[PDB]
Amino acid sequence: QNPMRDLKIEKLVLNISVGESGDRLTRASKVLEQLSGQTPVQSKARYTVRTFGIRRNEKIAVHVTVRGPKAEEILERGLKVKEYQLRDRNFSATGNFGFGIDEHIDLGIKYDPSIGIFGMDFYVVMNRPGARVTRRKRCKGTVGNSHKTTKEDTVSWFKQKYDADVLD
Amino acid sequence: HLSTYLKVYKVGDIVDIKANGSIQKGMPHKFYQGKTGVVYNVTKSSVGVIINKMVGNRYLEKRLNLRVEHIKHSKCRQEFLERVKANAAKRAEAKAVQLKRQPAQPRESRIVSTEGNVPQTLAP
Amino acid sequence: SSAYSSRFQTPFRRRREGKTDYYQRKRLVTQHKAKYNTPKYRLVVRFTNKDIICQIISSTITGDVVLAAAYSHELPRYGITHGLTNWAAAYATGLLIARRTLQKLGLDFKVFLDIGLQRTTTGARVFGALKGASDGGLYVPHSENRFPGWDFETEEIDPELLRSYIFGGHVSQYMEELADDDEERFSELFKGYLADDIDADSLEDIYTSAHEAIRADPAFKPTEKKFTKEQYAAESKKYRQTK
Amino acid sequence: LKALKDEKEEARQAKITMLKERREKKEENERYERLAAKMHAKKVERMRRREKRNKALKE
RNA sequence: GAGAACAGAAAUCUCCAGUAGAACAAAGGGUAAAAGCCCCCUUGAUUUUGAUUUUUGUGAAUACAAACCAUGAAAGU
RNA sequence: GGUUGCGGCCAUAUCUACCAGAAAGCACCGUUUCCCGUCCGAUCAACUGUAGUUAAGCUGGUAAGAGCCUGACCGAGUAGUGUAGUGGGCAUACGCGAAACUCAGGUGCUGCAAUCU
Repeated sequence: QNPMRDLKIEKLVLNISVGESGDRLTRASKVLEQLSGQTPVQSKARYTVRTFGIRRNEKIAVHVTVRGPKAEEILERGLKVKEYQLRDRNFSATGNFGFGIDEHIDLGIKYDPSIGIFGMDFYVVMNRPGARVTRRKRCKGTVGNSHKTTKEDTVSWFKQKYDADVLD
Repeated sequence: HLSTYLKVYKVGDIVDIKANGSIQKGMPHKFYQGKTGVVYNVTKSSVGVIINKMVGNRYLEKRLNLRVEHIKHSKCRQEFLERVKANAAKRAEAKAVQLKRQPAQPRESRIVSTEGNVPQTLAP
Repeated sequence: SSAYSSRFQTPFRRRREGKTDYYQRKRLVTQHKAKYNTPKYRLVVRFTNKDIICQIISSTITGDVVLAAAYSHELPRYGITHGLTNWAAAYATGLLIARRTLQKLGLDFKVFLDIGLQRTTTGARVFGALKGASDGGLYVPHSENRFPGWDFETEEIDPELLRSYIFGGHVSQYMEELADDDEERFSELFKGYLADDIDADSLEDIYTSAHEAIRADPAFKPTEKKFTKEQYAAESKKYRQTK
Repeated sequence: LKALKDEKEEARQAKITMLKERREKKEENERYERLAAKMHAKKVERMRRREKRNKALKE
């Protein structure tokens, strides 16, 4: 029985990790900006590595978060690229799931060699009503075991809506 | 420990010094620890305390200021005041004694019975 | 594990629940203490869903004491059934508790506001209750900064705007806009208001209503308390477990 | 005499064996936990070795 | 720890555990809605009057009142 | 007796697993014009308690559970120790006197105000 113990989507984070910093980052900027409607966030490097070719504080990625109907709409238009076929993995233990796409032009947006091509990673966090207890300030607490999301519940919800497969 | 702040300290009261590690401010006096002194003046933030410190073979008088967090009320005079009040009551009853203290006296005569307690003899 | 549990140091119970902040509490309760007894009084405002709380507390090693306490459920008696948690309603509750305490002290004193955990934001209902109390006449220290309509771009304030907020102007203009733009959300969010058919001038007059009423009798007409103690106790013990 | 002393020492030996059994079950599962933790620690410090990571400075 | 295209042990993203094992000028005390990181505003690291401890010489720290000030809604600092 | 708010003492309260919770409240939850802040009304800010839920949180019981606390004619008058002797080659005499461990028992107590079938 599930009157309020459903499994709604909470949010989707779309991320673009670039090998270099500059107008390439600004272009990936622009891509996620146009896809979401809102302004994205530029993420810097934590530490220098010198084999990936970067340094501390270099602005080496850009990402964005989306909540609401927009999130699942973009999710479906992206999963069309993966044609509704994920793996047994790509589902976390705690009940979240994500994938990655090359050739972002495979959802609506055209080639436009003005800018080039980028790939991006979708990650999608799931929950139920009542997550506010671990997110508010006053009254903070944690959620019970029975109400915890899980890989099995998410995979069943996914073999349900979007009507997909597991592929191994 | 908030009960270490709702603690009135009037001039005259006696207090022990026991500074806790949890407050870096005003950690006083390395060997003024477990030592007792009465309070002479009080300000905000503050209490006065005087101690008789001995140097050579005379007791000189060191006055000091301390945060309230380190000081503590002394239970030094509890039995003294209890005995004084009981002495007033006993003096009133006499007016209507050995109110003084006395060490442990030799226990007096008595009788020990054998009803169900027969003595149990034994050996090494 | 065993070692981690043993080396664990638990905080205070009231902190383990997200209920108090001893950092702020000590700065509040701690006195000058050159002056000895001089009990320090603090007005405690709290917001739950469906209800507001305003109290005036002294604290002592007994743990604390409540000389005066009011809530928003009293305001139906004073002329408003609706919107108990809003800005104007908390303002009314603050004026109520202020006139109450001033009556009991017989003067018409100095009380320090407790914010709790709520964030300090321009246009907050805690500052609405502050203005209600200062209305009532208790001298609390404050600044005109955080009242609404404070133009963040400079150091000035418009009194007419927070006057409208006291009278319930934002809810009224939103009522008007949502009404002349739609009726789905209107019928959903204003069912009692819809059955009552109240006006903007209306609702301002009702708040004036209630203001004069609390100025008339702030003496805490208490609840009627049906089904006295033993009834409640036995019926609750029917459903209380026991070892 | 041989009758008496052997039931008394046998009861005491039963107590001894129960004590020993109990202590050894507890320390056995404790040892298993610590050993798995040790192996996990060794496996993670095996892959951390590939990272250059001068521990001193700030990187 | 689990999880996400190129991306691997370390590039960025998300979730769970995590009393401190991190940081605060290397096995130690103290600090977790902080004494830590980020953000907002400032530059009380300011003058005058006396008091205490370390110490007869000062300096150091300490509390204490009046002013000019900063800060926060405030208690207060 | 239940609950809410403010607290005191700060694990007998904490951790883990399961279960129950009529009513009351609390809480999730509904919405985003304004006050406000967010990459993102998720947090924070505001509005109506209306759409609806005890699923969660919270409260209480349960476990030859972990830990935490109390006690022991528990250890034990033991170890250790002050004093004396032309005592032996460490005991005796007058005296003081533990802790760990083990075992047993327990698993929050309370103040102020308000409120509830």
